[PDB]
Parts: sequence; C-alpha cells; structure tokens
Amino acid sequence: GHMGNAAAAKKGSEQESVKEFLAKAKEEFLKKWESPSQNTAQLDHFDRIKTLGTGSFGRVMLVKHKETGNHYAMKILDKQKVVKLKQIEHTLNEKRILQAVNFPFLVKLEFSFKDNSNLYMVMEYVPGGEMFSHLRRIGRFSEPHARFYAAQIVLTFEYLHSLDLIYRDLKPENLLIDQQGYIQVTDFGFAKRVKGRTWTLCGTPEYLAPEIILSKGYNKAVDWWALGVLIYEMAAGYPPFFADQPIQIYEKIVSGKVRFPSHFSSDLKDLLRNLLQVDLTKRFGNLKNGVNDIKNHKWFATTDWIAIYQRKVEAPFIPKFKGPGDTSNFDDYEEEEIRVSINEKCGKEFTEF
Amino acid sequence: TTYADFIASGRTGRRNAI
Repeated sequence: GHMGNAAAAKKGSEQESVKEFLAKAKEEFLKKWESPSQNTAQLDHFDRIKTLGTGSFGRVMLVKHKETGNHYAMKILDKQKVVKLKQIEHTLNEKRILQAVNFPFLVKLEFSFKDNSNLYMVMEYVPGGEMFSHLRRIGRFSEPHARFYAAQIVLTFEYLHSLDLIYRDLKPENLLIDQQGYIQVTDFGFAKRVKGRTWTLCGTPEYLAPEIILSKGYNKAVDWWALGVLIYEMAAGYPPFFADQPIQIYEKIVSGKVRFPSHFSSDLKDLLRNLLQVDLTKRFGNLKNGVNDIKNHKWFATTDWIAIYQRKVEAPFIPKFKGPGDTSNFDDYEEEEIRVSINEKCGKEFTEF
Repeated sequence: TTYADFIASGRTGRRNAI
C-alpha cells in the first residue's frame, strides 16, 4: 500500500489528535456563542489615524488606544445604512462569531461598543497589508509560497467547519499578512452557522461554487471550491473564471471548463481538479475522508501541519514594518468624518450588539 | 494569452461581495 506500518500509525495518530483538538475547540466556542461579550470600550478612548479599507460593510480605520498607545483596526458600521441594506442580521452575526472563535489565523476582536449612529468592532491591527496587494505587486506566488498560505486556510476551514460555520467569502482581499508573514482571516460578514444545507446567493463572484450560483442548495463544500479558486489565483496571478460583470463570471463558472498555466505542476493541477470539482460526490473536502483528502494530497506532501499551526515554519515573505501605526502596506482611501448624531438610531434593532 | 485576457476584461482590482 502507500504506507508502511510506521507511517500509517503516525498518520492515524495525527488524525485522532485533530479530533481531540476540535472537540475541545467546539466546547470553548459554544460557551462564548451562547453567552457573548459586549460593551468593552468607547469611542473617545481612541485616536482615529487613517482609513485602511472597506469590509463587507462599512469602513475599517487604524486607531490608537489613548491610554495604552496600542494600535487597532476598527470597523465602523453605520446603523441606518445597515438597516437600509438589509444587513442587520449579518452585522450582529459577524460580531457574535468574532467574539466566540479562537484560532491563530483568525483576527481577534479586542473591543466592541456602539453609539447613537454606529457600531464599532476594534480588532487586532495586521500591519503587513492584504494578500491582494502583495499578489498583484509580484504577479504570482511560486508553488511553495502559495502552499504556505493555502495550508493556513485548510487548517482554518477545518476549524471553522467543525463549528458548523461556513465562511463564504474567501479571497486575497480578505487575507491580511501579519508581522511574521502568516495569514489572518479578517471579515465574517457573510459567514453563517449552518447545520447542513443552505441557499443564500452571497460571496464574491469569482470565488462562488456553481451550486451557490444555481438554485440548488449547498453546504460547507463551497468553501473548499473557494480554496481551489484561491490556490489557482495565488499560483497563476489571476483566478480561473473571469469576465467584466458578475452575470458573465457566473456563466464561466457554471460552464466550468478549467485550464491551467503551463507552469503549474502536475500535483497542483490534480489538487485543483479535485477542488474545482462541480460534482459534489467527487469534490475534495466533501467525501468520506473529509479534510484528510486535502491534507494528504501529494501537493501538500512537504507540509508539516502541526508546525504551521504552531507558527514554527519560516514564512516566505516578511512585511516591512516601520514602527507602530505604519500604514505603508495599505492603499490610500478617501477620509470621511465619523458623524455621531444627537439622537439614537435603530436602537431596538441593535440591542444585542 | 489568458493573462492578457484577464487584464483586458477580467476584474483586476479589489472585488466586492454581491
């Protein structure tokens, strides 16, 4: 067979240790999920420094905690806008998830509070910028570089899916690079705790599985399709299905013909055909062996999964950081004042925040 | 080339969710 006695026993033991870990992780998640935290700071505790970008909803600002000098990334959501856009449930759910999860590649929520006009989520500042920026700057990542990032996403989805969470918005724009070169997943605006099948048309067009586009329901395997898209984009420099407008992108995905650059390795092409697989009876991540079909694939043969988790692998790219609050790894955005009305808005709708 | 086609008509900047 493919493994002798020693290697087979080792792999079996490693897989049982993952199960033990995930059982403890679910216990801890559920305690926080059922009893969230709230109201752990206020706006005038922070200096507003610079806009870093926009999330799924609202903008993200670099801020500095006045009493400690620590820097954070603060997401600001306009309650009236959120109501108008039918995003009340999404914003409450995002904060609920963030305060309940705990994993080394998920951004951590440090404070949250609200006022008359806005909701605020104060998260760790990840100063190395978006993977999107670095990818567009150097064109494409060599396969070991892509693999290092991909392994972190595999472990992160393994964790999230054990909690019945589907992420639904994987893309380089949503992946920040920390000072050690590791990835942080930042935005949970479209994530959902789902027992099994769900139907919502949501996510980012290029990353949507065919079953999201089509009327049929779908499950957590859409995230494994999205991983395929991310690995392809990292290694090629462009995603597998593209066009000028969403409806045209959807047609390409459903038509489903994937072609690969000639520099892709055979191992990479095999992995991607098994992730970008329209047939759910065949898609990796969705079979009897679960995530192990991905982790044990030849393309990941050199990946030490525990060493990635323990952040002991040397990263392929270390961002340049010039002191606290340096924003040199971020684009510039239009700066809009943070207005706080004399009158409370939408109070009843956001009680739980 | 596929890359030329991406620059010509793919979305090359940041992509919003739907």
